[PDB]
Amino acid sequence: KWTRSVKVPFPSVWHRFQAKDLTSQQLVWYRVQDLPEDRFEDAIRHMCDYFARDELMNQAKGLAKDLVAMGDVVALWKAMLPDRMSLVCFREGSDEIVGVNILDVASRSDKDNAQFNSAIFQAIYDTIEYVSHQANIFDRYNVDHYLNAMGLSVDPKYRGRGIATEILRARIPLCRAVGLKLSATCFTGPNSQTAATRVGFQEDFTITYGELARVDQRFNYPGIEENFCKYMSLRVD
Repeated sequence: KWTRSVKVPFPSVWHRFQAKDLTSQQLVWYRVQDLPEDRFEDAIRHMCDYFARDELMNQAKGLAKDLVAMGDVVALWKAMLPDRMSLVCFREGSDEIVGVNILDVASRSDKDNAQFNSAIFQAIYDTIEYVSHQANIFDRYNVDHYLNAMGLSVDPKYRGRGIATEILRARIPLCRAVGLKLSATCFTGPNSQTAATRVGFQEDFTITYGELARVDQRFNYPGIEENFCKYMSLRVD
């Protein structure tokens, strides 16, 4: 089982960038860094407040109003956080979470047969897993591990600033530091796909939610049937 070495500084700052401040025409500095343990719950809440509400698949399934499905995704995130790989964005001058990306390491031996309480999250999970399996990352790149993710959340009052892009860009030094060659992720909506593209991720596999529903009845996403679900990969180093 892959583990992050304790010799890598923690928490480390991985990336810094300038973007529009909350109000003005003025730039300000932001950073992307390791998520400190004492901000774990804050991160979880941020994920519930925004990502759960706004991301395409979740919205199409009504996830944010469903307590059992929310309990599923939160259980998952909470299992992932102790790997110490998750990333958070702060604006210089403020301790408030701007964005967060819950990350872990996918390994060749993983069965990914996770079982959840809600039909809703089981369907989301199994959909991503189907897409991941079609992506065939381990054999395609001849690797045993890659940096994966289960959601990138950005506070709406900071959107339009390129924050998602920069949070993804931070994967590059993080992977170099922990010795991973590759990150891959299922990007579920148009702007997240745009962000990943701008960082240099390549499309591994793409398929509409309509087509996914033709693959398996459970993979039904009311209202986003023509949108694409894309597995995308980035070689670092």
